[PDB]
Amino acid sequence: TPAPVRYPFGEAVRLDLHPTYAELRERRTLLRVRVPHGDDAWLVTRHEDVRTVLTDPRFSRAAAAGRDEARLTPLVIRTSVMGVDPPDHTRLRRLVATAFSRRGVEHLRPGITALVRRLTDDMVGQGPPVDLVRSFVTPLSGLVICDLLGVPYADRSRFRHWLEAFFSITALPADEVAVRIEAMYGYIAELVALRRAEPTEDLLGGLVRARDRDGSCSEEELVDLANVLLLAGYHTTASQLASSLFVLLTQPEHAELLRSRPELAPRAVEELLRYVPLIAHVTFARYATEDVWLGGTLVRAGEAVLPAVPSANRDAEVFDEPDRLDLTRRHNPHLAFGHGLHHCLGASLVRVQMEVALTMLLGRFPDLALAAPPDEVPWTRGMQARSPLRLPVTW
Ligand code: HEM
Ligand SMILES: CN[C@@H](Cc1ccccc1)C(=O)N[C@H](CO)Cc1c[nH]c2ccccc12
Repeated sequence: TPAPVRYPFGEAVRLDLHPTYAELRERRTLLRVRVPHGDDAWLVTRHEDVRTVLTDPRFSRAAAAGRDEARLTPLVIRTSVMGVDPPDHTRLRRLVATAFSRRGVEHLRPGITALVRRLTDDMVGQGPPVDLVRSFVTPLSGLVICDLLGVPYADRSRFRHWLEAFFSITALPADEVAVRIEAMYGYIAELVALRRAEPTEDLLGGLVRARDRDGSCSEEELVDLANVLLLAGYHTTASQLASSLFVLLTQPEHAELLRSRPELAPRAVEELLRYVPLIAHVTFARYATEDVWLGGTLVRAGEAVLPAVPSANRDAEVFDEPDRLDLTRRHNPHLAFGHGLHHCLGASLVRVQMEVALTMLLGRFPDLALAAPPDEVPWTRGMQARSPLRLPVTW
């Protein structure tokens, strides 16, 4: 194999993609790389190629649990349904699929709408400037994931310390990663226990009933599944909505487009998912289980592949002018939610939260503008997802 290049190519800066990704797409080759932790891997960068590795059966995600997973984090993270192949993946997803369907999530829109109203009610009285990350983006995603799952949002003062340890690359040392992670796995266990004595009318309550009277999941599958849903809803969604708000407030000709044309919103939400590079670098690695050829490379059974999803979302062979934001694109086959088997489970819930919050922010602050130069806005350094630390605005 070729000499392995360091990966990452550098810290992810704001929302800029490193130039090597585009050259790799043009080269039509995988790149053998050397990551901060785990085995070496092949970096995958073309929309066509990232689709193959995300979902082809010959590329396994279970096979990486019996390995020191190529990865960017110090510790291997438990990814629940995201770390298993079928039939374990089937068995487990079916337990949460109906709650996260488009029809299932449509019922949450009246209350998501009303929260966005109560949150925007408060910027009005508070007055500029407002930190949109603190006063809006985090209360919205944080209160909508906790109310669906059953986690007390009023418990955020203890478990949002622990959520950062799952997303750290260089922000925390590995000993502080290991300890916050077990703090979280013991807070989840607290909640599972409080519901065998006191059944709840929430997603966690229904998962505990599902392990107890059906045995449809082991107890660590139970606690992992619930650990991962609050991971994704409380922080991954806030990152994307905080970064989409950066893209509109710094390219303010697109905020003016969508504000004058709110019917664009479902298209505007999709393109903001294609165009924002939410994943700092790569998604979860897969290991070949037999020999697959792609990207001018015979990947042998047992080798890793790292899918660089943000790069696939700029593939000129799929997206006309992929580096220009076009909030009005009609067909958007982006991979910002994954592809095939592991396609993002809260897809519909991210969309609804994003349609509502963008429509009302733009509708209700028609001259909303950043209260700093775009480059004076601070960004998450060392983290697995990209996000602005604060987002001061005025109107
Ligand atoms: C803007 C916010 C989000 C983004 C960008 C996002 C992105 C993704 C992506 C790209 C994948 C596929 C990963 C891969 O194959 O490597 C994925 C899988 C998944 N996502 Fe998220 N997600 C978001 C919010 C959420 C929310 C709110 C939930 C649940 C409450 C969620 C739960 C999941 C689950 C459970 C999986 C694994 C599904 C399976 O393995 O069948 N995500 N997500
Ligand atoms: C290489 N995973 C990185 C990058 C990433 C990948 C996908 C989405 C967002 C960000 C990460 O931050 N992963 C975070 C932090 O561990 C956890 C996570 C994100 N999506 C998940 C789905 C199921 C279980 C866990 C997760």
